[PDB]
Amino acid sequence: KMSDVKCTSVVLLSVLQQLRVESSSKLWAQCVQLHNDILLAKDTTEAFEKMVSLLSVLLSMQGAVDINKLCE
Amino acid sequence: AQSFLNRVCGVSAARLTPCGTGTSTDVVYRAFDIYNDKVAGFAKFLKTNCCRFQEKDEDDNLIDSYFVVKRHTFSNYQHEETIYNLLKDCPAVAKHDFFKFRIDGDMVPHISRQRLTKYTMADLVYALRHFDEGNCDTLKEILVTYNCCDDDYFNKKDWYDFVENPDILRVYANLGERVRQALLKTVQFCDAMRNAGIVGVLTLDNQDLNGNWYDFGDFIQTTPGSGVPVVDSYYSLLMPILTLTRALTAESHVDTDLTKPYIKWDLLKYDFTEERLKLFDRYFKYWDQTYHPNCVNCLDDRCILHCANFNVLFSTVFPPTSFGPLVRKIFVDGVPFVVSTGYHFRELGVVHNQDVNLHSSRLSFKELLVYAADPAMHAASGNLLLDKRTTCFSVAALTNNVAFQTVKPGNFNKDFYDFAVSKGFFKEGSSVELKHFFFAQDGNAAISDYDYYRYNLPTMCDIRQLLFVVEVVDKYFDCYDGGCINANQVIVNNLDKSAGFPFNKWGKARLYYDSMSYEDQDALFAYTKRNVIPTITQMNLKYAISAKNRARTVAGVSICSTMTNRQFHQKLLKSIAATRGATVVIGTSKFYGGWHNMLKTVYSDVENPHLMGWDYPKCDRAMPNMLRIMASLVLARKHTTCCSLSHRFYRLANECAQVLSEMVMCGGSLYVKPGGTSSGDATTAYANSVFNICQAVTANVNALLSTDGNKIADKYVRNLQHRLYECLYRNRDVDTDFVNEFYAYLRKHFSMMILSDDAVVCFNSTYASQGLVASIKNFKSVLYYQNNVFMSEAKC
Amino acid sequence: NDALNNIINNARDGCVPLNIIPLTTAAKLMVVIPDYNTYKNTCDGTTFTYASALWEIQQVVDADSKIVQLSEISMDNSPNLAWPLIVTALRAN
Amino acid sequence: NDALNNIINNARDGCVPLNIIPLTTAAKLMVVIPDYNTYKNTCDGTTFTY
Amino acid sequence: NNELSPVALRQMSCAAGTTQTACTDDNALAYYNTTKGGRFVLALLSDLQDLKWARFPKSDGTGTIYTELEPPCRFVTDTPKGPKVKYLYFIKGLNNLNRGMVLGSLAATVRLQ
Ligand SMILES: [Mn+2]
Ligand SMILES: [Mn+2]
Ligand SMILES: [Zn+2]
Repeated sequence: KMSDVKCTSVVLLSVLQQLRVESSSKLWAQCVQLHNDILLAKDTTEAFEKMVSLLSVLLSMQGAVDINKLCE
Repeated sequence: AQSFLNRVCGVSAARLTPCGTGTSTDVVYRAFDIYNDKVAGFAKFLKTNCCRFQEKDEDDNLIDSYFVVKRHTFSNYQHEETIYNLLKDCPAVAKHDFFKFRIDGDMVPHISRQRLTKYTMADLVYALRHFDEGNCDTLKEILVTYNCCDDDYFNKKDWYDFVENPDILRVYANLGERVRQALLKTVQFCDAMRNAGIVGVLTLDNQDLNGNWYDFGDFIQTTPGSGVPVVDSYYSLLMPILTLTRALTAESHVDTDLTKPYIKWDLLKYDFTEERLKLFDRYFKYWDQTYHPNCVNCLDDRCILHCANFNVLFSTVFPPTSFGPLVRKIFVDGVPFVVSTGYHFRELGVVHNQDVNLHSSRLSFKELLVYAADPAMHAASGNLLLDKRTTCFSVAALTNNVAFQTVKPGNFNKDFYDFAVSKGFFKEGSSVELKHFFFAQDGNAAISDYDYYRYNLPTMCDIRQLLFVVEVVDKYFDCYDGGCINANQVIVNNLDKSAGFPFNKWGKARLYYDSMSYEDQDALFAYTKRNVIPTITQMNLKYAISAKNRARTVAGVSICSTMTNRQFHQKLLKSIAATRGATVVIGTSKFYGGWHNMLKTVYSDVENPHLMGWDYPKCDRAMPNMLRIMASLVLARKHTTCCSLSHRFYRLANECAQVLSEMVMCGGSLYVKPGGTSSGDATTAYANSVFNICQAVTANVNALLSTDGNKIADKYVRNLQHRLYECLYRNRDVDTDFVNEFYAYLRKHFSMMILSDDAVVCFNSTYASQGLVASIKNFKSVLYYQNNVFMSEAKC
Repeated sequence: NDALNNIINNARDGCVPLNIIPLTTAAKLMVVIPDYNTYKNTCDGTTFTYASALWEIQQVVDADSKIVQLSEISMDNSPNLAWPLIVTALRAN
Repeated sequence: NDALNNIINNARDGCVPLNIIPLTTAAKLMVVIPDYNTYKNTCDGTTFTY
Repeated sequence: NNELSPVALRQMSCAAGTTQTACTDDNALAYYNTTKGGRFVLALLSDLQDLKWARFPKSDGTGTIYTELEPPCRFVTDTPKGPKVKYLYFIKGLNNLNRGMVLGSLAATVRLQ
């Protein structure tokens, strides 16, 4: 579970970097901090909260289609 | 009882409070610098012939002033009284009071030194050089009794650390003026001894922290005006404290007083040769070794190191804008150019290029490469940079906007991870869990990691100790062979690697190893033997998997520096990485039983073996420039025939101007590298290896010297310690016999396995328990006083 | 080369340290500021003094390389700006 | 994950965050509710479930 | 207890002069040191007022080194033979510790006021 959430944080920051999030210095710095703290986290509660915070960045943009990517 | 107190209070300061038990002595654990025909070294002893009476201020307030009255034999009493009467007129002498006081049935002579501090200069030097956070009470008392800090400062954890809480530098700097006053009083005392015809050896334990001198029980009298104060051990042991406390901080003032504005040196002024000589005469007047402010004039590499140690101290006074490349306007095709025709090193002094063309017709390839690698043109053609993110001296901004480089997150391997979790991996509570990741970094990460060079401080090394550690390290680097190799004999792995700045704009190292013929490369390499080529080192963010979120940075050294350093060092480096069973295990494979061979060679002949590895915190960032220069000189010890003394010195100057104090190109702008290892140079691993061996040898030397030689049961180790002190602070030339003996002793009892700052030592445990070998605390103390870091024992 | 020759010809032998050429003869100064607390100390107002010279700001940008006006550098408006602020100034006379 | 699933479903159908959602109990959150269905499903009185 | 130099040494008999081979047969009191790397002369002591160069051969015989001397030091020593007014000379570049050893030996083997 903890390894799962860390790997999801890795892939989420990968897709954020692919979406030119690094063009926003504040947003990219916050994303980097969240991603590095998830990987350094020891419990699956703080890590999951930071994962929600990081995913909010992806959900905050219109560059990714959320309905299409949810094929289940 | 009360009569003895009144006798001590002779004609001044009647308000004394007995620290002992009346007319009895006061046993203290002080640090001395003894050398008397049986026992030698610099260790903490137990003084048992000393009565201390601390003066009190008005209204019964204790003050830092003690009347240290000691009883001694009649002959020593009268001898000390006579020599003091010869030296009493000197202001830098403790007020001695001589009297015979009847104790039981005889008038036992007494000597009352007046207005002494609780701890001597040796106590401060020992506390700063043999530091131990587990028990450092003398250092705390010294810091609190001189308003350096409060007792509440020590309640803060890591108050002593340099990487954590850099304010300890400011705390130690408050001892700087006191140490400088002690230096001035030492110079005055040496002048008094010379004029009065008193011959003796100055030691830190004979000078209190105010600066006044005492203990004349070992001085001898000669004809007045011909006296000689033997001060090598004193100054040598004080040298690490001088830069740690920044003792010469007052010299950057109008009247050398800490109440005036900083002396506004001429911006164009870079020489400072006269200022360095004036500083040396003011603080090291009787240092009986010729000091060359410019290291071009030094005799050999040992003299280069000796004078660079003084230059380190003296460069803390001069403005940082006066160091770096020395540039002048030259004309090519009649068009003016701004190129570096010299360099002003903080350690090597002023160095001028010998093949300098103020006018030229055209430059074909070699001068074009030199001027392209030269930071002179880029800095002159760039915008002035004031980067407040870092304390490092910014130079210029080459582009109109700052480049913020980020580190991408790692690319996931979902297939492998799913296969692993399919095989029962990464279970909740499994002993194996993912701890290594490609940690991402934001825009202001390259500059943030470059600011870690703030941990590189100007460090003055114990020169009489460093000159022996260098000989021991050279004995370590003896089985190898090295020297100059031609351009056709140079092996370059991965020619498609980046070539520094600005050569990365046009191609990799393959272009510059293909565009330059063997004669072109040989001409460029011979140019560096009589010229200095400052180079731009590009700071590159490392994109690799690690267990630490801190950004990793590697130094991209220019092809001009790397190509010449290859021709200068690669023979020795290949010899080092071709030797098996040696202390340095670079080039020794861990495969095919090579790891077993390495470990068996580590367990060579240790009688009571333990394994001990340590850590250098911020090794490439906090390594003193003196130790990097020592590393380059040890690597240059193989050039006895291929290079002249001028050639070796100019190669060292190129090393210092390219990989030690070069212009770093972090982001898109130039900065000044204060020092440390530019861990991207052609000798990174091997220079770090010789640095590691030097640190280990220094720790062993400090363990031997900071050991009670009376309590050393073995008669061979005791004599080894005595001769170690002799070869450090008494012998001036290399004692190759004792250098070999100490090298063999280290190999037998402190066998090492050295890579680039990673080391494993199989040490004699029963010797390190007895202080005959550095266990871990000597390493911690050596890092504290000679690396400007606190080596945490949890990393060892 | 005007100020460059002014400082080169003023040298003892035409040789000067490199660290002073941008500090004396550079027509443009770039200041990188990590926070507003360092901004108010260094680059206060539309003109400021540094390196024994007077510099007048012509452009301020953030790490995003977006032009940010001087009115936006406020105590309350600081968290709304990317913060390595890069202020570029010109030499005054 | 319940929180991740909630925010993902909201972004799929209804409200998306207008900024990084905080985890401290002092900072604020801005969302974009596009119709009454998500407004009723998420908001109830002075409380907003997200 | 930092002693100056325990178990010091004595002086040898050798010839010196004021310029190169100005030594007729013998005029000096050379102070030697039996260093492990070879015999080392430390100081000169002559009745003549001024000396500049001395010729003390090494143990090899073929190699004779001409030693440059420091400006003379003048003093009076009270010996059992009455006044012995010698002039002290130090070889240029001598260490301060060697000077201390030489002075200690001179003051221990010769009576002083
Ligand atoms: Mn003493
Ligand atoms: Mn004594
Ligand atoms: Zn060579």
